[PDB]
Amino acid sequence: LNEEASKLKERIWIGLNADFLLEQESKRLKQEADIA
Amino acid sequence: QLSDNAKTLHSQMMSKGIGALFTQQELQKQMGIGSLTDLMSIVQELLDKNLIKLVKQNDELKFQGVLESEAQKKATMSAEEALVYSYIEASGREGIWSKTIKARTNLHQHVVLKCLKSLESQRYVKSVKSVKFPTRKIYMLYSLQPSVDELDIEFINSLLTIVWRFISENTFPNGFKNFENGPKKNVFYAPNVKNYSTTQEILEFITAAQVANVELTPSNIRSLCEVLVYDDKLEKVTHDCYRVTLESILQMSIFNYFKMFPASKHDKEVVYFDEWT
Repeated sequence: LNEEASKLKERIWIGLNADFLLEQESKRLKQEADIA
Repeated sequence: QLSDNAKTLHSQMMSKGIGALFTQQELQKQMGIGSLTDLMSIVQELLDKNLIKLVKQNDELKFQGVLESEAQKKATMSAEEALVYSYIEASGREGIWSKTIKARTNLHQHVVLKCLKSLESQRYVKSVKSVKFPTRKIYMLYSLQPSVDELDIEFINSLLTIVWRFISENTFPNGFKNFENGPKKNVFYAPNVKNYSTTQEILEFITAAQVANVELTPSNIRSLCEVLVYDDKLEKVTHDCYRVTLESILQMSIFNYFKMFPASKHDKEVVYFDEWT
């Protein structure tokens, strides 16, 4: 697909998935909470 | 008024709250103007609206103004997790244990497990395996872990065996075992003149570091010394004065446990420490 299809299409897929990758990064943030 | 006595009652709380010493009698101490039923009903709803709080301790009951972050926090929680979390944050420093909190809250493992997992995700309480035996897994507020205590495990032995060196050197000069009377040569002139120990200097010596370590109390230093006493590595004279037993020759009928090797083969005519029992 062309580049805008990757951007905007991906913009939608991440549109839903930014919660998936979100809580992913939230665990990655809990890796800081490993300290306490 | 609900909002007026709410905001000015939250004002005396957010300023002081009579510290942590507030009882309900302290309410009338500052603001007694509201009728008995009004000040009680507004405390009721401001706990329902979680604009103030209650604590169950000692005589009467404590109260405070809400941080409102804790309000939203515990309000997002379930019904138990109000009493569960806020009950556990009351446990504070020492935390609280599992089957002992069940009997307090009248619940079961499973139903108390779920809130443990919820605040586990919240990370406002924490898994706590304390200095006592890990039969507990007590949980206190994740933000704070003050507790009674170096550490139970090793690499204290390392610092002991090394400081024993420096202290032995502090007795007379170093090994000088290059020949027989080489050691101490009458400890200068009349070692009676030399009355010495560190008992103080140790931490000044501990400045060397060169290991994972922190500072330590002279009391526990004295415990390190007590071990070597028990160890018969050093000697206790005039309280904090200490004189190494010079086991260094030990370190290297006629009696020593070192310089000894067993036969321990074939012939059955021997000696044990059991063989009789």
